[PDB]
Amino acid sequence: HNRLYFHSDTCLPLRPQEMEVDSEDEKDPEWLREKTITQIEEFSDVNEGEKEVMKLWNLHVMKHGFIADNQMNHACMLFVENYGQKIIKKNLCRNFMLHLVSMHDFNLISIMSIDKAVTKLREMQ
Amino acid sequence: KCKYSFKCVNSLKEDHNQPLFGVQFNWHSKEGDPLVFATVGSNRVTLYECHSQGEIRLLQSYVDADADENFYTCAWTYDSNTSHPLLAVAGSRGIIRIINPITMQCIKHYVGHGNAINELKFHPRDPNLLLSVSKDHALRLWNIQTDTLVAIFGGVEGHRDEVLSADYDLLGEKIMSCGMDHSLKLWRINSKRMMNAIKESYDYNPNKTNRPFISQKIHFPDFSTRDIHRNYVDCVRWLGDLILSKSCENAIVCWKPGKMEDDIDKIKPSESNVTILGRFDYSQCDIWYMRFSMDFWQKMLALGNQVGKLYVWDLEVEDPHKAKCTTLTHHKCGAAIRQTSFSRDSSILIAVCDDASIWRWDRLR
Amino acid sequence: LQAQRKFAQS
Amino acid sequence: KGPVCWRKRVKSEYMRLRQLKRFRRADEVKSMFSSNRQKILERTEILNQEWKQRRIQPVHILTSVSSLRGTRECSVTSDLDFPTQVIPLKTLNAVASVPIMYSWSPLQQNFMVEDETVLHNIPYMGDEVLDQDGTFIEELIKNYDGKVHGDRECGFINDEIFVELVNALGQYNESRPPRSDKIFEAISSMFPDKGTAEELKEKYKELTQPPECTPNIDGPNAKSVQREQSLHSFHTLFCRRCFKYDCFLHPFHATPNTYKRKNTETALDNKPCGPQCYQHLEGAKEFAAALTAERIKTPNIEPPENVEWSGAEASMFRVLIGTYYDNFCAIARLIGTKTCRQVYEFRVKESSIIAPAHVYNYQPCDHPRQPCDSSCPCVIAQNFCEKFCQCSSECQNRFPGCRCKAQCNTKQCPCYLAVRECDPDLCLTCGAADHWDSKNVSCKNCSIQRGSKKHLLLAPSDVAGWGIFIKDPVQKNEFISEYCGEIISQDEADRRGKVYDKYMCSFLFNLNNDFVVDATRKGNKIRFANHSVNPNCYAKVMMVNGDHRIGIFAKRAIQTGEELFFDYRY
Ligand SMILES: COC1=CC(C)=NC(=O)C1CNC(=O)c1c(C)n([C@H](C)C2CCN(CC(C)(F)F)CC2)c2ccccc12
Ligand SMILES: [Zn+2]
Ligand SMILES: [Zn+2]
Ligand SMILES: [Zn+2]
Ligand SMILES: [Zn+2]
Ligand SMILES: [Zn+2]
Ligand SMILES: [Zn+2]
Ligand SMILES: [Zn+2]
Ligand SMILES: [Zn+2]
Repeated sequence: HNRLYFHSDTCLPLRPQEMEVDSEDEKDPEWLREKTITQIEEFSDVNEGEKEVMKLWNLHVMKHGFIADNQMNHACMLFVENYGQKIIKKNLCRNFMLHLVSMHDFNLISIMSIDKAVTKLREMQ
Repeated sequence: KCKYSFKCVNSLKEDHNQPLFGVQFNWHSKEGDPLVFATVGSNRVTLYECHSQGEIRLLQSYVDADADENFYTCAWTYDSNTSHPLLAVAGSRGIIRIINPITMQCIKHYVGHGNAINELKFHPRDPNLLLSVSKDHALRLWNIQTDTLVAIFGGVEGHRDEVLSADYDLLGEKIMSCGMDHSLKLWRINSKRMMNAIKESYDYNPNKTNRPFISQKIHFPDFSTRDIHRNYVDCVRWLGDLILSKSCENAIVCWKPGKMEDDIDKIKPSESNVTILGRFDYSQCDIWYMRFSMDFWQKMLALGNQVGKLYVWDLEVEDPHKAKCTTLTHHKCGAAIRQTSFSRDSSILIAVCDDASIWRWDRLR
Repeated sequence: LQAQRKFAQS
Repeated sequence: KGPVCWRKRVKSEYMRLRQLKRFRRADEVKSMFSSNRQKILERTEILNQEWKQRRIQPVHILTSVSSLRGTRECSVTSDLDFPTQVIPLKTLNAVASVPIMYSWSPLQQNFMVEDETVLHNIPYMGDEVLDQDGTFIEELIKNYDGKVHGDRECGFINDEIFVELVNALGQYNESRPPRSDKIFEAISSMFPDKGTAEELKEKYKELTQPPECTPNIDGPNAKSVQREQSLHSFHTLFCRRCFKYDCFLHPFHATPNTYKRKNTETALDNKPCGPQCYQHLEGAKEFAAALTAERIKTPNIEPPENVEWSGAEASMFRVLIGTYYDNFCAIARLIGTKTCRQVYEFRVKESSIIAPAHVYNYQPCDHPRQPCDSSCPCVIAQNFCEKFCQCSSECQNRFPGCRCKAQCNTKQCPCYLAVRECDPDLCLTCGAADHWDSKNVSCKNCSIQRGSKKHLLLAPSDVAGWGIFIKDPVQKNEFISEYCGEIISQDEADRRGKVYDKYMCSFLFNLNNDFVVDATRKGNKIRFANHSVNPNCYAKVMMVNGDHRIGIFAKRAIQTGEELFFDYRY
């Protein structure tokens, strides 16, 4: 056509066959995930514990990109349909409930979701 | 007293008059062949062969057809198929050229870097693993067999201004790098992520797949510190598991990550401690871009200062140092001595200066 | 106190 | 006590400590060096052994075929009196250079970044410049109070060495403080790049190592702990606005009536449990609802069953009775290890046991009983109260939604007209609330929140350095992308600004009075949109869900492959 395009991430040139750009649905910046993970661990005074449940959550909403309060019920649902496998594994089912209560306190979830989410977590056990 | 004694057996000068920023002995040459070295300066790279005794034969030289280019550093490797040597040169244009001095042609070029390359390095164990550090704030690890960029060591906890030096450790398990932000940074390459990224880079072929190779962008180092040095850190080397690094505080400092006891591979990124073991005091090296080197066996440590004086320390000296360096001047060596390079056998020592001059110092019989 | 130059100086 | 007295005393202690530390270590280091030398020997040996197996045919020189009187040559003169050597000079040919760029991390939404009170780095430009005007190097340092890492008198400092300097300075001093307030001044003034004094005191606090941790509820040392301590970690650290713990966007914490809920709803009758319920002898529902009706103001004949409560369970009850309010059918079901009956008895036992005893950036308000009046932060800031405010449902200062039928890209929409994107909880009618994964939608005033940008392509600029090119063609006023970056205080912008002023290009774009966006260190692709006075784009800052977010739209219909520019007004 032609103009020599390049990759934004590595200033190496874009071969004609690669554009076709982009089939990927952008994005989550990789690093943002590691930053949280490390920035949570760094908390002197938070539980071991509470730290890992937060980490799992923060990753969940980063993956999914939740904008609105009305989403959060659906987001509490999805959190167990995906990460609820690895919650049981770590013995965090009680901190997860503590999270549900916090989320309920912030006014984001109906009380009808706290029982319905802990139902789906114990139904897979 | 001191060790080890040398005598200036020759000196010579290139025709351009611009500074020789980089000088490198070819350590890849099989024993009982002639000891070779290369120099970079102006827009050129020159190759010289030592001969017994004093005589330095001029072998080859190469000029970048772009007038403006200016090579800053070179590093030797080999083609493990055809058994050729391969010199790598890089400079101000941010472009790495690969010369093959048996075909006498630039067989490869990589043009991904944003700004200049201040140092090039090759993996001790892998003759295809080139590591370019830069003024663009990222280090770049390349697989020169596959024309692939493996890894870019910069971003969030990457460097904040120019990256001026880096060294692979003796086994090729980790990079310790440094630069203008005052900061030394430690980047492992034995981890699953990197070792995988290395493997898949070999398997990458551009006629086999419409995708590009997915170059791991590493944003985080395995350690960092700014408490050692107080201005730009210009040269850093791995003495086994300790760090030799110089800023312009009139010393090369021998330090380690963590506390006295803490082992290097058991250090965690968050580690906030370092420990100063010793300092190799020199005088009158106030400018930056003043490198040292050591010999293959790491028994001697040589820094050429800015007033033409070469300082050589012994690394079989237990305790500081403190005392005492073997200082060697000449009455026609004035200019700043950018970089020293021992021959493989520690017989010869080369040095190169700002005034295009090259100084050959050989050892006791 | 001071800032670093690559070249000295004459 | 003297101001310079403390410094001299800090100086001579430091000087002493460094010496007596050096001689102790000097013993250990010799061992470490010997040990390290042992590691060298091995690893060098391994490479050397590898070197034997290589045969590298090195050192070949070539004169022939004879010089055709076309090539230039390279001479090298000798102080040995061996004649000057001459070689023709090999031309390493054509390579296109890439434009200059500095490395930067990619972002999707912006990133709050703390101010840095000392510039850790002095920018090398100055050799070709030859220190002119050297005034710039002074005035650059003045913005940082004259503080650069590492500008001191003192030659070194480390953490293990630092804590001993505070402890040897507390020993030195009658006593005790027990940790002084005066001395942190003296050890900062000696170390500008480590100060202020405040920062060193907090650094000393992190270093000397755990209350108020509540330990693991899922764990072996789970204590019986009150509701607010069991949840202290979550309330204090959760972000209401973006839904993360320790978010990268919003630095102010909970408010704290954000994490108090309206107590209703509903308090409804629901029986049986069933069947082993809290029943049915006077005191079941009666004394339950009574105890909380006795607890709000400002039976039980059967002997209570015998079960034992672990530290987890007791906390978990307490945390549930807060949010479930006497619904022991629910609580028992939730606690899972007790029954409706036993919860009620433990409540009863617990009721009887004693306790021991110009535009501004939006930041929600929360004055619980009293209205959003001329003393409300928001109305002082001349900003609406948002959903995140903890005022009345019907505060008069809250932005309402839009009722729009559809697109809402004209002045008739109240959101568009306020320079706001819709609110996906309020704008229920246009479809800023509608199906999510389907990220293109009927309302076309939600694109920033949704990150729904056009495909942009990177190549060198047809004016200078780098520029950015839109793949897919787009119409007038249509959304191209958000300009993303770091978020920083007008101060920290003024420090970085001054340094970018010398490089004759800045990537700062002014967000509001309190904040600037800095795409320099980290940003996203649209940052490569160049400055052209006659541009093909414009840059509208908008208000989106409390965050002010930049919006880059077209100013004109644009053909495929066109290079994007916008005027930089600031
Ligand atoms: C912003 O990206 C670009 C857009 C356009 C239109 N043309 C371009 O060349 C680029 C790429 N430029 C850069 O990344 C540069 C960037 C990001 N800057 C800013 C001023 C950097 C320059 C280096 N300093 C170093 C520091 C940390 F300040 F010490 C940090 C700020 C440059 C200054 C001069 C030349 C190039 C840049
Ligand atoms: Zn937030
Ligand atoms: Zn019941
Ligand atoms: Zn209000
Ligand atoms: Zn209010
Ligand atoms: Zn308000
Ligand atoms: Zn509307
Ligand atoms: Zn609306
Ligand atoms: Zn709308």
